[PDB]
Amino acid sequence: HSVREWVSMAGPRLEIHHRFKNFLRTHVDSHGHNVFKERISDMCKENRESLVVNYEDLAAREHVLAYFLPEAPAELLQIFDEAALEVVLAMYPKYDRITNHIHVRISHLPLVEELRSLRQLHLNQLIRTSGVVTSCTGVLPQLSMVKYNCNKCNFVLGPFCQSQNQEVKPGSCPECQSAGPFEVNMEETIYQNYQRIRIQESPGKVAAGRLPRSKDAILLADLVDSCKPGDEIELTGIYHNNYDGSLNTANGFPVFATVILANHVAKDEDVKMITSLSKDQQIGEKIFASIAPSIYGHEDIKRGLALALFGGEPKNPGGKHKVRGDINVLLCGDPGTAKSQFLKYIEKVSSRAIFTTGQGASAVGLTAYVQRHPVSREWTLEAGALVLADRGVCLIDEFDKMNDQDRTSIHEAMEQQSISISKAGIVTSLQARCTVIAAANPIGGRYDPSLTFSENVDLTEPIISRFDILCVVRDTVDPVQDEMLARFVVGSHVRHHPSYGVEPLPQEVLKKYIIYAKERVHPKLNQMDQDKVAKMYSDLRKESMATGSIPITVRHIESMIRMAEAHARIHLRDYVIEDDVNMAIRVMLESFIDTQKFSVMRSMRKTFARYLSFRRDNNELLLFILKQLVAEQVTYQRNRFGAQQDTIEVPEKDLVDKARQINIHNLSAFYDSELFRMNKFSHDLKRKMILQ
Amino acid sequence: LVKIPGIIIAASAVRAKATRISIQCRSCRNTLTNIAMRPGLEGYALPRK
DNA sequence: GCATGCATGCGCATGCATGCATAATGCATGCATGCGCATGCATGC
Ligand SMILES: Nc1ncnc2c1ncn2[C@@H]1O[C@H](COP(=O)(O)OP(=O)(O)OP(=O)(O)O)[C@@H](O)[C@H]1O
Ligand SMILES: [Mg+2]
Ligand SMILES: [Zn+2]
Ligand SMILES: [Zn+2]
Repeated sequence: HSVREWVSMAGPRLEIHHRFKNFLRTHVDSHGHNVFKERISDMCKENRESLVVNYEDLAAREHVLAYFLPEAPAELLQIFDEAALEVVLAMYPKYDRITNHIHVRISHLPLVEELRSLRQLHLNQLIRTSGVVTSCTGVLPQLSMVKYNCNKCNFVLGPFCQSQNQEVKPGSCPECQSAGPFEVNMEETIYQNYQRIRIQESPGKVAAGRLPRSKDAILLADLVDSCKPGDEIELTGIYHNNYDGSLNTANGFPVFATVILANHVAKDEDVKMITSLSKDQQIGEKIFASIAPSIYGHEDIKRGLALALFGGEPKNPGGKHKVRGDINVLLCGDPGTAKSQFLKYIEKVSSRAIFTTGQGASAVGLTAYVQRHPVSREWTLEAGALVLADRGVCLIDEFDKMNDQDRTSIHEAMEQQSISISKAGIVTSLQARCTVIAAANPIGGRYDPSLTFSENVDLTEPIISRFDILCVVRDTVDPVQDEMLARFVVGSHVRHHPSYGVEPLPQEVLKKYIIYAKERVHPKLNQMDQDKVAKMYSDLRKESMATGSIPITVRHIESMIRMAEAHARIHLRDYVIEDDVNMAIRVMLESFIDTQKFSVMRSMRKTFARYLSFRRDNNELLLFILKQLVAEQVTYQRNRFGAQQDTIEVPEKDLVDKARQINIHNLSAFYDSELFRMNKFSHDLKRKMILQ
Repeated sequence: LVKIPGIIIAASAVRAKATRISIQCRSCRNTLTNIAMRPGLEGYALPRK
């Protein structure tokens, strides 16, 4: 006889029920503790409805049930549910008021083949698969214990159990003996949670030359909404045919359709630690060095992205004057400078970050529209990436390639911080409180130092004016820097084969610190110094007009304040002090100067050396001087000789003179500094020379 | 009874739905009047005798 | 005139032609709209 035939009869049913009850009551762990005791207790503490059982323990304790389990799942699961309900109701008597049924789910199993191997042999069996979710139908109320109203009299027919295979068709009304019709009593019916899922093979495991295959699954009761589309899951289920409509009859061959019915899915002190890290005096440098571990160099960009991530504070006196606190970032770089890796890292770190590209065929669009979704076939209003990132970050790649509509939408979202829609009878305004970070390339493919930033970029001045921070990444042949970058790249390639800052914080710790600072830190400007700010602003405007190009405006000051707030948010300071103000001054001055052309940039850099030297390193400046002299000598050698020489040498007197011009008189510490050795410089006193 | 927020994206045209109906017999032309319909999206089945 | 016969008369059973009562479910068709394609018009540079 078949396994299910022996299962059906009452004798072994009751015997197996008693065996399972004893297994539940007597099962203990490897340490002697009653597993089901603690399990049912923690289930009781939250009023849950499901119980989890391992096939390994079930096979170890009672082998016959484990053997019969794969080839007769439905009846055995029903018996186990009855036994578990009896045991639980014995433990606690109140569930008759709360929950009248408890489900039993199998957790572990011997792994079963993938979606390709499922064939006729696996029908009506227990299987376990792994796949990727592609769609979900939501939550649906299915019938259970249906009550029907007669339509001739008004009698209420008793509850009928709704099986998953066929619909319930009542025979006749017990009183008037009518044959129909009947309708469902909506008020007295009981309902169940139902959801449908489509699963596709993981693209990495598909052999070359064939395509991934998909199958459908059904989740019920507590399993609903346990998976998001695009995730990777593992199911334990029943491979089924016996549902009405599976046979193809209207035309074609007699082909059956298969469906899987699933029953399991397998995918305080921190505040004190945050405060302790804040107590450390150099937390700011730790955070600055913690950004983008995989990218070498570009320390200024990481420092700016720190403020961009931490953000500021909006201010709106009354309902009249709105001032944002989001610090936008724009990057312009020559090819090969890894602009996109920064955006990828930011998306990885940020809790809510949206990524899109202006070139085309983006997964998420940049404009709101109303459409019937291709997958769910529903009439939806799909807002752009700007709307979806409320209090989040929006990332745009290939900023220049955007067409007219994208530029218009971005301008509207940046200047008004709201998106207006008038389409298909729908008129709306949606909030776009988001921070914008963008990357782009110059017009000719290479940055021109003799032209302004606006002349080098395809964008317009109004769009550029919105961004608080502008960064320029220019590629220049430095042998030592190129050597280090190549070393890092080759090391990364070798490592991933299949066979200044003391210590950066952990990524999860950084996330927790960011969340805590955003939630509970609100620095106050009650200690600002207006005299110094006003004097510096006046002097900056004066010398900008003296040079005669791109004068400063009040907007920059606002950015400074925001940056100051961001810095005060880094140290968990509740009040703004002079250090944050000076750092924001340095950042704003660097951003403003870097956008000028050669002569103006040089003059401004020379004149404003006082402010730009805040918390700077003298050794770095001396290294810059040495690099400039080395570059001059190398250029002269290449132009005259026609080829480079084997050695580079430079007198110490020129370096000393330039340091005196910058008011530096001692260089022994620079000689003993690590920066001197890192660039493979040497100093010879026998000739008073520097060799590289 | 539930309370729920949302945003409206589509609204169909206003139509007519019956709450009281009356039917007539083919042969003797007798009438059944003032039959109450149910509220909501629910239908009604005519008698056969 | 009294004794007897008896054609008439009445009520309840069965047999047989007409007549009376019953009574939802499953399958097909046209309207709305997505998706791939080629022609063609209009707009730049
Ligand atoms: N400093 C760096 N550290 C690590 N990798 C780098 C660095 N600079 C460049 N790369 C590598 O250079 C490659 C260039 O590709 P990438 O997408 O990063 O370029 P991009 O700057 O976005 O260029 P494009 O202007 O063409 O969009 C990448 O594989 C990146 O890892
Ligand atoms: Mg790129
Ligand atoms: Zn009835
Ligand atoms: Zn009639």
